[PDB]
Amino acid sequence: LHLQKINSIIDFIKERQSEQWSRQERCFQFGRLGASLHNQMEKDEQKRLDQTKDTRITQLLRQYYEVAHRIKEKIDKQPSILVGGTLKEYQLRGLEWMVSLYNNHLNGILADEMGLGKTIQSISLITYLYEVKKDIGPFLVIVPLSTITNWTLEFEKWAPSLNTIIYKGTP
Amino acid sequence: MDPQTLITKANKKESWRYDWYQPSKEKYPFRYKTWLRNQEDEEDILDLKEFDRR
Amino acid sequence: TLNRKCVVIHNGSHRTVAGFSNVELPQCIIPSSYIKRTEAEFIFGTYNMIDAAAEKRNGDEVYTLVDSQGLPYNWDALEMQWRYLYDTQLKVSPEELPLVITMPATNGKPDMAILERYYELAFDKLNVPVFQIVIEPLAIALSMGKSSAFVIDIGASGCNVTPIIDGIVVKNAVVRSKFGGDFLDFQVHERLAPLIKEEQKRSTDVWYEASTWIQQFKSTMLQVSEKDLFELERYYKEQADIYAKQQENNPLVQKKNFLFKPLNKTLTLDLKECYQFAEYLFKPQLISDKFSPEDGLGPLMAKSVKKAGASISPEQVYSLLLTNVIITGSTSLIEGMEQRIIKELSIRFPQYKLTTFANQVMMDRKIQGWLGALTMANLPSWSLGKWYSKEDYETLKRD
Amino acid sequence: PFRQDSILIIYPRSQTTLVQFGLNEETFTVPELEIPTQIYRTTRQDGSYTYHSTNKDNKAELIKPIQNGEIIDISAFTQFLRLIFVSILSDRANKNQDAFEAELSNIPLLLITHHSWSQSDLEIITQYVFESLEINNLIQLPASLAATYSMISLQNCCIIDVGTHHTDIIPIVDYAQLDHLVSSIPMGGQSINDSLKKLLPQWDDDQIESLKKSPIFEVLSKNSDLEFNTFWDEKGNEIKVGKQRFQGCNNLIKNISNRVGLTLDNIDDINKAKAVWENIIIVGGTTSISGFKEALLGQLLKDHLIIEPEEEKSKREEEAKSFVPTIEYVQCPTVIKLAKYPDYFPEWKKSGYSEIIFLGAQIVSKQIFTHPKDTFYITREKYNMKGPAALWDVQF
Repeated sequence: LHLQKINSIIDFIKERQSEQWSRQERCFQFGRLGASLHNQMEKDEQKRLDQTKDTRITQLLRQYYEVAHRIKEKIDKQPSILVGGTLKEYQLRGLEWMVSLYNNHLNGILADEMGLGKTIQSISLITYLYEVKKDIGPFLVIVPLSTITNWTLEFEKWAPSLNTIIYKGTP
Repeated sequence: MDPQTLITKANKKESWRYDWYQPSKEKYPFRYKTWLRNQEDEEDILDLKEFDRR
Repeated sequence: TLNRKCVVIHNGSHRTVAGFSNVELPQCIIPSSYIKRTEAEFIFGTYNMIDAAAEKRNGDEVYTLVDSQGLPYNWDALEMQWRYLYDTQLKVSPEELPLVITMPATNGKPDMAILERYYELAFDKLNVPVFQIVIEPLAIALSMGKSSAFVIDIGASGCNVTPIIDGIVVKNAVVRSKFGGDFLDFQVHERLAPLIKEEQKRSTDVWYEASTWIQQFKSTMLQVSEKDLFELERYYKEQADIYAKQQENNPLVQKKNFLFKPLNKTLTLDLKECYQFAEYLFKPQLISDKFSPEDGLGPLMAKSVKKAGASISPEQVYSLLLTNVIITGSTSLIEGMEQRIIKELSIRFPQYKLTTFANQVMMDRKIQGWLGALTMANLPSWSLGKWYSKEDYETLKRD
Repeated sequence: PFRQDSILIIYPRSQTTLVQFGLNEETFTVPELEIPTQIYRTTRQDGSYTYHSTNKDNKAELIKPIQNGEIIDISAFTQFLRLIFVSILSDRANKNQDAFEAELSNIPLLLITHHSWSQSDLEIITQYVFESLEINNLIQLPASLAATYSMISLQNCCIIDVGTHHTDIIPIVDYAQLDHLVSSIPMGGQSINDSLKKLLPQWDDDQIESLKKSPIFEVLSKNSDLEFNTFWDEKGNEIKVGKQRFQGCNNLIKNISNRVGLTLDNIDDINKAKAVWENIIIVGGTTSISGFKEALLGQLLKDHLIIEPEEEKSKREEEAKSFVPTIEYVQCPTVIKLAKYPDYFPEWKKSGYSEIIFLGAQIVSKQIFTHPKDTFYITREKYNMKGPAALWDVQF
């Protein structure tokens, strides 16, 4: 009688413990599946000259000068992060245009002739945006070889407040 | 139609009560409430659209 | 299984745990104390009290329900607490469902008087249909698949050491240390006092502080050193000298930082000072000259096993107990604790191999007592526990 | 099993009850049915009760079954469910007439529950759904979990559900609601109303309520630029107002924050705790007040963030004038964040997420009811065996 009381209590205790673990697992498993369901719901959602003249304005609103550059700004002062030099009117106009495009969620391509300070323009735009928004990054820059060290020196000189990670050398 | 009959025609069988029960080993001296199964022998409508948002 | 649902209540000396037998966690964990605010009036519950405590109102005073024996000592208040539990937490008439509650292991004496006060509370006052009383160390051990075990419970009141052999509790070998969680609260406070400015009737602030920053400090700063700390120090020093001398890092110099909120102020302890607090549980002779090393947890465990070997071979009981060591209790969760309890046991019993068991899940040991009672309540047969009915009471009432 | 046309979700709350019958399949739509949570109770000489949708010949009394989220009258509450359920049947049975063989043939029910409901209440409701409404499949989904499942399924998080007269605080660890940590404070949206009455004595209730619901009421932490601004009465009357439109939310925000702090501080596994603090979820009508959530976050940060005290840090920086390493603390939280909303439910984005708990239920119900496994709801099979107690074998 006594031996069986103990034997049967031990049995119930072990069964109860395994039931806990089961419930805990089926729970965690249901949760972890809904994450996947969410991911699929998200993927599914994501999947879901005069005509050009009007389509340009319509697509710009969805994304001529007053429309593409609805948000306007004028910056005649160099960002407080840039030191060791001065700015030019051309660089100021380029930076203002790029800032207006960024405020309008628009991209663009620069076609400067030569030696117009493209690295300085990029540094000024990045430093201004980061000082205004307090959003120092993450930011990605693509620099072709034989120019990595020049960009490194320019970043060290003009903008010590912005650090950079550069991959080079042995694997 | 009669609400009760609407309930009856949709979705197509025991019943439980919450009552005193006295376990046995014959019978233990105590009672306690539980959900017991029963033996063999044991209004209006609102209009949605008012409540639809618009 | 059985067609029933029980109310499971555990009144620890510090926390009270309550819930139904049909779910894996308790509905509530509330303090085993209350504020009496003054026309009198009684506040129960963790947030209700912490709110009222922060109000810092005169006449408000915290009183306790459970003495250091782990036994209720204020039965008028206990009823109010039970009422509170049934009314606001489980939300069910106490008259409907079977009740399962806990008692601590005893030597046997206070048992009958307690059982009577429970009859009066369960029957005369609440009208409970029927109740079981499980013995905490026993239930915890059973809930763990063990019929025989050396159960080492480190709670707020102190350490409770209970050998249990083949489902039976060895009462004369039952041992209750006086130093545990609450003791640690006192020491954390006394020691940190000068950095936080601070250096019954003032129960309210003592309590509120114990329940707020002091609780966090314990959970994040204290550690138990694996080996006698005085020895660890001499060693680390002796080693440190050699690294130094050799050329021309002592681990105890690591610093730990605690943000003390009430003054927005950082408190930094070195690792030694962090180890120091729990050392007192093991070598309480280090606070007063009035405590013998034998009041310490290590000697105590040993004492209790040896008193188990006196039944009613010894080097058999010793072997049984030591292969089924259960470490449990809120305070047993302090980092390093299991290992020191083990080192402390292993050296008093070198001939034997120790195997210890412990719930590794943080929550589950804090409420392992309640978890134990729960697994009793889910036992498949009514014959597995003594169930007191209104009858039993009637018959005791006769002469 | 099962038709998506057939899934029925009910979300009853103190003032109203959101209802939906059928899931859209393309994307989830915000519930369109909103029925006031009340029923009329006529008393028929001989004792018994009868329940109607209208005050019948002014003979019935008005029962409001759910108050402060709690069920205060379980019989009127079940009568209210039947009233909803029947109405849906009638509506569909007219429109289509073959309905009892199609859309109405197997109706699974998902009922969103509130933390405060008794086990006794939950069993009685289960009995009612199987016996009186003769429904065959039932999930009782806690509101908190609906929340976390809508929020891209978070294993650890805290739900702050701001009602009208009370706010619930509900921690979730490992997809489980931590009952012993759960609580509500007797404080909610009306608090804002009350704060405002003190600040604008010469206004009345409808004027104050109108400001709260207006485009120019926000919690600060361009409108903010103007000393005064304007808004329009419920009755079209133009009202001007000064700095008061940036007030009234503070006392509530502080109260919630103090509670959140005591709660999360009693999570025993610090590794869980860190996760919860990084997934704070705020829901409820009040929360749609511009600035509110961010203001609440701001306060939790101000009160609870573990970080070096500024004076201490300022000394250390002077000292180093003669780089400063970060002081590491042993406590959490060192990071506090609101959980990230899913941006891919277009209809929901459009209408805001104050009621996102319901999206939780749309997701769960589709998952559960369009897959074979019957692990998370009560079936007739199960009901026949254990009765209402069947409920506890499918808890999450």
